[PDB]
Amino acid sequence: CLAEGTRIFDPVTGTTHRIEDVVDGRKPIHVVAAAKDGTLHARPVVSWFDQGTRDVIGLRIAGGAIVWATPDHKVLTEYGWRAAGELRKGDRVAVRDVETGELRYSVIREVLPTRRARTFDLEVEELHTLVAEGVVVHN
Repeated sequence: CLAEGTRIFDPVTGTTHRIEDVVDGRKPIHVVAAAKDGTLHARPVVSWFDQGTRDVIGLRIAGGAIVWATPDHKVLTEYGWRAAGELRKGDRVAVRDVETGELRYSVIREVLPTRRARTFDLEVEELHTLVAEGVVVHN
């Protein structure tokens, strides 16, 4: 699950939403989703899930971005999809270049201790993934 405060870029509108607003308001935004061959695409959100309060760890990436998610949440890394909790400083995760919109990989600079927060998940059509805080993760 993804933590409240998690920013999601909508490639169609160019707008960035906080995941809790998307869920509580059932907003049919589009996200940047990742396909199997390292290609990114725009995909609509068709379902919204409020996961309640849970512990979320933080992954601080090169550039400053920090994605907060439950330790079981899947993240795309240089070595494939792995649960956030298995990640450590030095590991590289998939990110979307703020400018080029291209897929690249960035180093995890620090792993932060857990903190309490409402958590969520979305259903992204077909590709079931999205870019959160610039990082590619499971929906």
